[PDB]
Amino acid sequence: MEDEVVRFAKKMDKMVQKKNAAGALDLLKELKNIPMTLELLQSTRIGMSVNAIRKQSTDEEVTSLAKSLIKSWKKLLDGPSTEKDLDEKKKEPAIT
Repeated sequence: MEDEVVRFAKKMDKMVQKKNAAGALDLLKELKNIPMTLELLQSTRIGMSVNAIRKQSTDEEVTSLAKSLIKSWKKLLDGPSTEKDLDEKKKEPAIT
């Protein structure tokens, strides 16, 4: 359900805007129990929302969870070498 996933992303964005660390954590836990495909991640960049939460989060477990999510994404990509040595794209320090 892409529409449902989009709603979760929208809700996640609201949590980021409200800076609700607890809400974000609960959503992250839910994401851990709900499997996502690489295509879903590519179409829905929920990782960006998680990364945004990481920037506004000083909780180590939240940052660790975000890192785990990205590593999981890389495992799904099955090409961590290019992501790790990603230099074909310009990485911005912050996303406005």
